[PDB]
Amino acid sequence: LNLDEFCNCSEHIPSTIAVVGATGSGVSTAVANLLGLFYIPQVSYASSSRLLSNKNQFKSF
Amino acid sequence: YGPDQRAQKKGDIILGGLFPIHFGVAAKDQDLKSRPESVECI
Amino acid sequence: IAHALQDIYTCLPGRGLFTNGSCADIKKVEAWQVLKHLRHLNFTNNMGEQVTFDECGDLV
Ligand SMILES: O=C(O)[C@@H]1Cc2c([nH]c3ccccc23)CN1
Ligand SMILES: *[C@@H]1O[C@H](CO)[C@@H](O)[C@H](O)[C@H]1NC(C)=O
Ligand SMILES: [Ca+2]
Repeated sequence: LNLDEFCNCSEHIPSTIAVVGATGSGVSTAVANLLGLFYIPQVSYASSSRLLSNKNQFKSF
Repeated sequence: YGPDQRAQKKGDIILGGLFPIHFGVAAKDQDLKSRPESVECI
Repeated sequence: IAHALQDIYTCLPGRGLFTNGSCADIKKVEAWQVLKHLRHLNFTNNMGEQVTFDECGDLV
């Protein structure tokens, strides 16, 4: 919605349904911002910071 | 966004801006039964 | 992720997680539906343990 104009992307670009990552908690937070912007689930394997338990910010983590 | 929710002016060099016009966002919870929609700040 | 997709794929017509018990279509599945199914996930590991996530998405 942020752009009034219309953007174009080639159909060859696929749609990611979920993401596996990442290792660092700061990296996971930065990724989680954009991913939860679009409600894309993200499942981490090494990030263990408690700050990523807050669901008022990280909707899909 | 929308004409009522943005301040635009054309020029040679464009500067961005980010200001809080609302103190906080909606407290409505999400159950993901339907497609999530845009949230409205209150 | 695969088990959430499978739970989508085997949805009974009147037991879906969505409005009025509606189910998703696995041919045109969307990210938020997979997130919904991950929030209510419960499956068994290869070694034989149960894997669920809490209200915050944690596995202890
Ligand atoms: O949150 C974090 O950044 C750490 C990173 C991390 C953990 N365990 C590891 C093993 C190997 C390499 C990196 C890690 C625990 N979570
Ligand atoms: C998950 O499924 C197992 C069956 O293997 C059951 O015993 C357990 O109570 C279930 N847990 C939840 C939270 O539904
Ligand atoms: Ca990393």
